[PDB]
Amino acid sequence: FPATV
Amino acid sequence: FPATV
Amino acid sequence: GAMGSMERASLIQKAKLAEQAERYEDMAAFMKGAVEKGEELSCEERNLLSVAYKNVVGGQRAAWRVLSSIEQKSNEEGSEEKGPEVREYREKVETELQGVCDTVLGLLDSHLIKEAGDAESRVFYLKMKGDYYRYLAEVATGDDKKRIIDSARSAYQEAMDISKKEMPPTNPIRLGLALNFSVFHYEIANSPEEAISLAKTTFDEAMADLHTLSEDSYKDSTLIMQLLRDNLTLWT
Amino acid sequence: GAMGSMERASLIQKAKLAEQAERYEDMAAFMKGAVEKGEELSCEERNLLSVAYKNVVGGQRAAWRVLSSIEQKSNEEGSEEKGPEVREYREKVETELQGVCDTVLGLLDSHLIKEAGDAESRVFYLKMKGDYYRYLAEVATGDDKKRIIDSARSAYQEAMDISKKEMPPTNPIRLGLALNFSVFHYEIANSPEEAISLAKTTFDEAMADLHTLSEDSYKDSTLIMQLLRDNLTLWT
Ligand SMILES: *CC(=O)NCC1CCN(C(=O)C2(Nc3ccc(Cl)cc3)CCCCC2)CC1
Ligand SMILES: *CC(=O)NCC1CCN(C(=O)C2(Nc3ccc(Cl)cc3)CCCCC2)CC1
Ligand SMILES: [Mg+2]
Ligand SMILES: [Mg+2]
Ligand SMILES: [Mg+2]
Ligand SMILES: [Mg+2]
Ligand SMILES: [Mg+2]
Ligand SMILES: [Mg+2]
Repeated sequence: FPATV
Repeated sequence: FPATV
Repeated sequence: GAMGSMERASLIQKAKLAEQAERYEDMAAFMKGAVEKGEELSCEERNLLSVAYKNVVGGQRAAWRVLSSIEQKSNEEGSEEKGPEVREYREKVETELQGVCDTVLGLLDSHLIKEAGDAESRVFYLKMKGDYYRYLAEVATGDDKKRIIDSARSAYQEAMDISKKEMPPTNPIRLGLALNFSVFHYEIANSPEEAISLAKTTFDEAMADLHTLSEDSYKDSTLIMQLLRDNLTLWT
Repeated sequence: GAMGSMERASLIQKAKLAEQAERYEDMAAFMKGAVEKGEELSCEERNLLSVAYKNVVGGQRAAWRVLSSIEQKSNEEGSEEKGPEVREYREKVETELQGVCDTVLGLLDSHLIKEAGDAESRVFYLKMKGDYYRYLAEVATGDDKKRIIDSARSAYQEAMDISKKEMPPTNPIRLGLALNFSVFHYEIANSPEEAISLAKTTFDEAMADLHTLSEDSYKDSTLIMQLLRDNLTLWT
């Protein structure tokens, strides 16, 4: 799962 | 903190 | 009961799904619903009940400790007065914790313990009763603190008496009970020598019984024995 | 509003305590109460709001994924029929997630976005609006899925247009917006080339602006730039 902020 | 189960 | 319309088997199935999803509040509510169907619990079901509430109250206890530490610091010399908020929020978490403990104790009293006739079930539930009175004792500061502590002690002691009569020294329930009663002595009853004696005797008696066990039973028993040793290393 | 009787400042103080205790549901409720006082939020307060709901919905999303995976497996060929429980419980978690998303979107619509006139606040809130429509899109399967996706896209796009006009390429809000809009393209809009182009262009334009920054601003910006690079490595 890709990075988000 | 000591171990409990 | 918000779970009153769900099938017992469906509640147990959803408790297992909730565990897999680490949704422990849901897990606990499902298992409370299952208990309230009124049938005795199997071993697997007893484990689901205990895992659920252990995780819920464990998180509450961790939060209470963080907040109590901040509150203690706020009342040191030279600390800036910051109003009632830290106390208020510690009290909020505390009340929620006490509510969870009262819920579990209520399930044990109505009516799990009285219907539990086999040693393994009765000891397991009495251990839980000692555990949840112990968590109440951790936050108790008033008129009933001594009575709460004695309620924990009494439940643990009844469990201990049954376990020594009816289970082998390596039985994981007997071991886990002793582990937790030893912590009760150290952390709640101000009895570190009793805590150490209980942990050491439990460990040594279990060591001498390992030869009777299968490989899988040996793995179960030695895991808890290592927890006894871990505590002894902390305390000595 | 259950927080309607608590002072704004006390709600903010308790949100910070809740964060320290990792009580994110409480944190979110305190910050919802603070928003509903009607005053604009400072930068620190915007961060508290976003951290709270990010953690709440992040846990819901993780649980939904576990349950959706179990449900998918249950509908493979040769899987034993186990009744409605997996679907029911996935639906329960899904509905709770949708409720949290609707709550956050409600705060943004009533009335955080319309009162936000500075670029940093307006972009931050529009990014949040894109994020919570994106989480709704992750679980959407019906008539409105396309409209939910377009609502996310529209909010992100407005935020992007403001950020490119009004903030430097290293601004952490601009970087975080681009990171998340890029993920939107990859995971929601079925547009991996757009996702890669956006992440790469954002990274390169930020690289060329690092020379203008202090040591502390450099640390902030390069942390998010590494997240852009991490995603690019995943996708290429
Ligand atoms: C139905 C029943 O008899 N349950 C007792 C199991 C014994 C094996 N076991 C464990 O060893 C661990 N947990 C517990 C929990 C409660 C008690 Cl009284 C003993 C042991 C030990 C710690 C790690 C998790 C399993 C599970 C329960
Ligand atoms: C009030 C305000 O301007 N907040 C933006 C801050 C920028 C610095 N920062 C971060 O770098 C981290 N979190 C976020 C969150 C949202 C956005 Cl749009 C950007 C960055 C980056 C990930 C690790 C936590 C801090 C906090 C917010
Ligand atoms: Mg039935
Ligand atoms: Mg109190
Ligand atoms: Mg003795
Ligand atoms: Mg006021
Ligand atoms: Mg649905
Ligand atoms: Mg472009």
